Amino acid sequence: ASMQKLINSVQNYAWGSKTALTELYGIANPQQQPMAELWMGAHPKSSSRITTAGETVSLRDAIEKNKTAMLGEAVANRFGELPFLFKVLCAAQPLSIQVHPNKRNSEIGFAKENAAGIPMDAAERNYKDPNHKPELVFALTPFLAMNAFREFSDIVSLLQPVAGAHSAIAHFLQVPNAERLSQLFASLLNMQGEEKSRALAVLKAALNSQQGEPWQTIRVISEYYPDDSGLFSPLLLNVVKLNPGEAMFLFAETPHAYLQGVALEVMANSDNVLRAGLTPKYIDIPELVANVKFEPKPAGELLTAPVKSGAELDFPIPVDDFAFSLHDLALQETSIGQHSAAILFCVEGEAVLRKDEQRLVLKPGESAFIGADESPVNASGTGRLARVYNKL
Ligand SMILES: [Zn+2]
Repeated sequence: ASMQKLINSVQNYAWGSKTALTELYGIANPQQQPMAELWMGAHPKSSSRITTAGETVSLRDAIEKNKTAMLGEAVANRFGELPFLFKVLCAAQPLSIQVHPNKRNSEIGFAKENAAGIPMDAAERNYKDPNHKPELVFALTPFLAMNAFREFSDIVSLLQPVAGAHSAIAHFLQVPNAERLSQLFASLLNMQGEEKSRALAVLKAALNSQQGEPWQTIRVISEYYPDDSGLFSPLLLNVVKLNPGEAMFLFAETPHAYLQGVALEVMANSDNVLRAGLTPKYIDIPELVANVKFEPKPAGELLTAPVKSGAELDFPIPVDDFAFSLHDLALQETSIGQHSAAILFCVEGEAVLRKDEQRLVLKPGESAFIGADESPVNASGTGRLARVYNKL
């Protein structure tokens, strides 16, 4: 069929919302499982599925038999597969701080782990691609997060109340530069026993005499990671609240975290992750440090600025891998065309999609796959349609 309603995986990771997807989209959850992620794509560990005409088949399997017709010649020749995973994330808990290594260091890490024969899907495994994979997050409900290091004077101002927590903090305050920020970071991560509890106790005292942000975020996080050096991170990293509709592109070598809410996320199937706190897992600190750019990002540069053309709101991404756009539906049809495969996801309202004689309804939280050889489709309705595709 021209258009293909997707049967999508729900990953029930422990940190998921028992309710969000049900509330938002009317997805059934009788057993009240935590629903962390809704997957839309062709990931080899849990592909989306389509219905033959009336049996269900893997979308990954269907692409593989029909690569050029389904992906477009461009995508088939650049990547050889669907180059994106599209997700709905429901953080009912705050998640680990993460860094994605750059291209050079990803190749090395990918090769190091492969030389040691670590299976691609082991917990030990941190590098699943030789490349640096980009990542876009797009807020569906108010979405709390950290992203990148704050401006140095901003960090100074935030550390003053906790100056006595660790000498590495005092060191930074004296000369607040990139180098000492690096030593401060590593030092917090490596605190042990009574050194760590000493620093935690200073921070806790502070929480009792400081108001608003990012103190309030630390208070929230501490309910889940009360014994984590990561509690110091909102003093170092930018605490952002995305409103519905806003987006952030996550650069390499830049610590970030998802703390609360529901969001769309676009990524590769395979990425590389170094953990930088808010985790019980062991961290290789020198490696982490070697993969971090200790460079402030001013607040005004956090959100990717969309570009509106007609009914199309594009979110420009400095990568060839995937593109992201939001389409305002109206009752009069507009044309949604691309040179590649595309996944269409109704954000809100309701979409009618038309292809010649075929028509297909998406209520909020539902998605269809459009093979390259089937563009364009006509869309009408109310609310908003989200599209992941490829511009090449
Ligand atoms: Zn990430």
